[PDB]
Amino acid sequence: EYHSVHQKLSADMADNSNLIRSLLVQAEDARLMRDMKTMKNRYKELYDLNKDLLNGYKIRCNNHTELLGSLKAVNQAIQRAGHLRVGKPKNQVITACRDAIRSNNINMLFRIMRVG
Amino acid sequence: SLFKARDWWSTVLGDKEEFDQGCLCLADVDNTGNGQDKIIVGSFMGYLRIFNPHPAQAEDLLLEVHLRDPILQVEVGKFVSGTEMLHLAVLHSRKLCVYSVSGTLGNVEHGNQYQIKLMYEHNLQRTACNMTYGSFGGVKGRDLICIQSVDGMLMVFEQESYAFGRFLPGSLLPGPLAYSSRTDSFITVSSCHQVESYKYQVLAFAVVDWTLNIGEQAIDICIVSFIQSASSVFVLGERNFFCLKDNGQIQFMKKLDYSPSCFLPYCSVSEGTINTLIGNHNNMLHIYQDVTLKWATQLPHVPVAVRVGCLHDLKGVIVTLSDDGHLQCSYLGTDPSLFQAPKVESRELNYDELDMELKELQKVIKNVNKDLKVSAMVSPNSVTVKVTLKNRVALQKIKLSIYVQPPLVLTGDQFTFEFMAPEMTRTVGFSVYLKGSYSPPELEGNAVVSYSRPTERNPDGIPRVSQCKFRLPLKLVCLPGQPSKTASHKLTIDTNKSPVSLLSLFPGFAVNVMGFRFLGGSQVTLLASKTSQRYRIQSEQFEDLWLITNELIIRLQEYFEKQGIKDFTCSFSGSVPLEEYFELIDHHFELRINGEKLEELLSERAVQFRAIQRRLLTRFKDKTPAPLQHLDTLLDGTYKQVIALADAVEENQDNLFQSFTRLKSATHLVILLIGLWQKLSADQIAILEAAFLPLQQDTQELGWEETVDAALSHLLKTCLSKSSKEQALNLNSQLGIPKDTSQLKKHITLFCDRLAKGGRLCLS
Amino acid sequence: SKWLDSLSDSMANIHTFSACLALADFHGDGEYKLAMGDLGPDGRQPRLKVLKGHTLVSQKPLPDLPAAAVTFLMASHEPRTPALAIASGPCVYVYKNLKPYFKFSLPSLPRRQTVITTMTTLKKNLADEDAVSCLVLGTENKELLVLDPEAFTILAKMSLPSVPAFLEASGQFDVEFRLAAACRNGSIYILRRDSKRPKYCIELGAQPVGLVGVHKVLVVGSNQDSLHGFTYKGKRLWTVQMPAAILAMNLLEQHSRGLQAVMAALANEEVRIYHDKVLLNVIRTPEAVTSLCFGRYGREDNTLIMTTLGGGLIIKILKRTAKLNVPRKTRLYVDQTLREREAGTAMHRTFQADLYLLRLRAARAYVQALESSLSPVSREPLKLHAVVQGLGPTFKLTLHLQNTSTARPILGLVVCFLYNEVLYALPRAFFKVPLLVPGLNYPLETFVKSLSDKGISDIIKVLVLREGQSTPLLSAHINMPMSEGL
Repeated sequence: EYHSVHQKLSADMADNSNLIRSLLVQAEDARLMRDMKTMKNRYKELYDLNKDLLNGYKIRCNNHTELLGSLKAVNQAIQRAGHLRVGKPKNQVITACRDAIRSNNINMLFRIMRVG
Repeated sequence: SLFKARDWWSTVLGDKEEFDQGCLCLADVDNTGNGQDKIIVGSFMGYLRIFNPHPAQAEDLLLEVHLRDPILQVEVGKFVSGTEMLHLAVLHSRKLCVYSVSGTLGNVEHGNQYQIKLMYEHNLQRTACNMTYGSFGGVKGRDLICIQSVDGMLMVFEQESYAFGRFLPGSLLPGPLAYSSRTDSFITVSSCHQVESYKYQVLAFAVVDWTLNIGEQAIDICIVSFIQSASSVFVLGERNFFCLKDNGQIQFMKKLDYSPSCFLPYCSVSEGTINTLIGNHNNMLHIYQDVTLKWATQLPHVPVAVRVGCLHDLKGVIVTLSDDGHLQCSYLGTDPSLFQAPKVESRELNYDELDMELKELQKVIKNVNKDLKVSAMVSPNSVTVKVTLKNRVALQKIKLSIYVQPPLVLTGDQFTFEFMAPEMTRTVGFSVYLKGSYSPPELEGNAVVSYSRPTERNPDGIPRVSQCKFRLPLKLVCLPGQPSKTASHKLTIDTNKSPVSLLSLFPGFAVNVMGFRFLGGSQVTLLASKTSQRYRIQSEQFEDLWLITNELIIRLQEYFEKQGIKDFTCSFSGSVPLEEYFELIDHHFELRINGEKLEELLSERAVQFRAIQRRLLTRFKDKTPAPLQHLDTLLDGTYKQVIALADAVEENQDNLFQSFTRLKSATHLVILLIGLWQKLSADQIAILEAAFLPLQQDTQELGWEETVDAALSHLLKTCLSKSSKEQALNLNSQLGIPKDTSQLKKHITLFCDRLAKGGRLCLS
Repeated sequence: SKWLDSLSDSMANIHTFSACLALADFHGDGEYKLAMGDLGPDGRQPRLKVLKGHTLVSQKPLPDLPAAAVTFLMASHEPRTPALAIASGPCVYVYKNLKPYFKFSLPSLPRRQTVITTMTTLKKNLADEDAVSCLVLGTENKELLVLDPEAFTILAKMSLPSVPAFLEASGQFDVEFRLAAACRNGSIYILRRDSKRPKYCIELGAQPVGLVGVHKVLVVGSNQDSLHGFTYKGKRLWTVQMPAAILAMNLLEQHSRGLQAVMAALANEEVRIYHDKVLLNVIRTPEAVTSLCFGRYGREDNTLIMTTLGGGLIIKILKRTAKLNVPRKTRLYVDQTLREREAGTAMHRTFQADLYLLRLRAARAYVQALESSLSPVSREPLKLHAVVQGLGPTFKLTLHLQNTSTARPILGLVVCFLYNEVLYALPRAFFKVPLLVPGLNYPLETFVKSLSDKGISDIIKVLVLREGQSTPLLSAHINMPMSEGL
């Protein structure tokens, strides 16, 4: 779910960034013909979009740091499982857990961390 | 003839008919055993037509039976238990019917008859969409058929006996169905772009043998088995062409850049390859060995089914059938006809008619080198004006529009008359009133109409434009007030008559020493001189003198013509001001320079805002967190500065416009005084009014000083000056914003003094 | 590759010229330092910078901008530590030990403020480095001053026909001295002994960017990007062109080789010249070099210091180991010239017929355009085109209108706009046109505004016509672009 939320937020922020670049061009145009009502309206819309995008940045970075915490938890758990066994079983358990997580076979992951 | 489908026996096949794929079939349905082919065509009406072309004629149509219900599919194969003779199977929505086209001869070629005898029929408890046939399993001498219902169900009939029916798994729309014998498998292209192959025994026992996610859905699918060296399943997608192996993966694929309609892999010529034939919705056939285009030829119609058969002692004839009814046999045209204009002798140039017309047009050419009345009436009373416009022909696309002045405002501005029939009258009515504080430069008003005259060359008519002028009453933007005594600015107009009573000229302004206050606050004083013949006008602002001075002069002329006197002048001895005038020019130019400075400041602020915004954008694109509050608190400051500068530029634009409107009145009065001071004719006054009163407002590329200075330089250069060093050094015409008003003022003073020295104005 | 880059600095500010860039051991103990009297970025902060090795150590502030900074000798018997003579206005500053030591001023002869613009030294008796060297100077007031090698007595005043720009000197004081003064008036003057008038002028054709004195011949770099080798007599010997603008030059030297060529700085980031026989002085650089000084820096005898355009500093050590394309005609050409050789008459007749028809149709369309006044170029000499600028619901429609005639203005003109009053909102459709001065382009702006809530474009016609008449003098059409608004 962290993955999905980050994907949706990045999509929305790409949309708003494209909007902002369009508004920058439009404001430069309105300013080149000294049309100040429309220029000021573009600048207002840019201000509002920047506020919304900053809120989106805050929430995206928060979820992203949580995602990093989760990834480190997973990797450190695989390492804690491997570190419990000495010798050739270590990398065996490590690669087994990596393959059991790349296939999202969580039950097999815990099976190989328990006895395997 | 190169790259065209050269025609053979061809015919249109009905009266607004409807055909699809599976309608056109081509085999030996008559069981003649010879080897020729007979064109079979079902319809979506019922017209089962069988032809044997003999190149149209009337012996071709073997029969044209009409069954009640539409004919979805037509096929030819061993559809009967005992005999090994080809029969004709016809599939309607809820019926399967296997006939037997038996032809018995007559003593004469047009006496032989053909009958289709119903050999059996199966009722369908579901609505079919298409079907296929083959040797289901490995049974020999049989062609048992599988019919696909439109709701995804394969009902398999072994001939004369409904065998079974299996629901295809996961299908919403029906797709193209084919049968492979090298693998004994049905092959479909389901709605989720999945080419799926099922094994026949798994279906009979009921799952999916294999699947392949092609990127689209398929129109047709042809498992071609003329070659046994290597079976291959061809697929015509709605955008791509595929040939797939028997295990499931893509043997090869081509990305058509057109919309295909039908395809047919006929026999191959090389070793391993397979020639194939695909028809566009651009009505063109493509011959492709593997994926290489070996030929391409223009069909007459967009084919709905193509076949290639041997018809009347000719192998490989292409037989196309559309959904309109165009059925056509054809071959490929291989004649690269020469590209040469035809050498006709009958067809010659009718030089006499053409030359009369050419002399007419050349006459108009050599001649080019060598009807609506508009009248405006102002009521004597926000005064209401009425414009009456009349024609003498049937004018069209008429538009009337009124332009008064910046301060003055109209309640209605545009009137559109789409068509007015000849010698007719239209009448519009609007009302004009002052809105603002300063007084307008002139109380004139203009009504311009634009129409189109319908002519013989152009039925939309030449565009033409005509205009009329009206003069608003002084009592719109003025009222009587207390006459001051000593004002700052003054000018005295002397006349050669008796000093007239002020209560006569201005009767709604009552007093032989009058005072005027304008809507906005300006105040002017008019003194009739009692010992001299002159009058004096005064006010603290040099601009406000113009409206009253104009009205004094105009109403003096009108009064002395109403009385009957003719001799009358307004000499204005003295000196043209040229010093309270230059102050308004300097004020205007200062406002212009302020505006340019503010525009540069705003340019810089906008560039900075753009840079910071792009930094923030790049920050937003990065996935990792990063502190940026410094950046957005720089953006907020830059944006508030941008808003400040925008409001300042608006303020300067309005101030500059007011300064321009006051300068217009100033220059009006100055031209009036120069015309009274040197006895200028009407044309010499119009030249001044064109040089000194150029445009309506200042724009960011053209302004007042540049234009008036260019015009004055040209007039001084080609009318007054004689020396050439001066004509080239001082008197220079350029159209960019100046650096200071020094040259404009030098030229205005020089213009005044050289008018005083006898010089007169011309044009060339 | 023939140079060892010791230091190529990119972002230190050093703005000096090869005249105010001198190298010596102004302190003693046989180790050479580099003095550079520079003005800084611009004429604000002139500060004598001393460089020792790789990094700056001291910048002495100066009162005004140093026109030069020359190092000479001041002790023929047992030479001491030589001092540096810098110039600033009427002041010459002698710096012993690179410390402010002495100041001399020009004799004020009718305050009237004089300036020194170039300095150069000349030997006394033996033409070696162990002997003393007499000074030479040039002033903005048209004088050239040859002074005692220690600058305490005026020894030779000389008059110059023009203000000098560069100086050079050869020979011995008593025997004969040759003073080549390259002036700003586009010439040089060789002043010799006992000249009441310099008596020797040489033309080049422009102002020289520098000069270099080889043993016998003299070199001058022209502002027109060339090098010209003259002789002291007054006869041009040879000329050569440079692929870029000459920024500055100096006198390269290498006594272990005998090669004495010119270091010409170019604007293409290069030093380049063709000597008599060998191809030397070929060196590239990141940024254009503006001042050069080849000398013994630190301890090595073949250092080359350079100061580039945008500040910076470059140090290069010199190693002691110093047919026509006539096209091809295929078979199509021969087949078609064959079909023309056989059947040329049919082609000729059909082309003449088609050309008659073409003249007819062109006259037809031209008469129609005259009829409807659709031409934007057609007495009454005028021209009009229109431009639309902007992508939003508001466009700046600027009409470029020009009177194209020898000399006559066009007084009575007006411009009308024919547009769709539903899609477009023009504030001023009808407006008058100023007095069109012949030969000038008048841009007349208007603001169109797309009123269509969807994207709907339409044409806009512009009629230029006299006030009195009613037939458009000319017309222009503008396909208004899509709105792209809201």
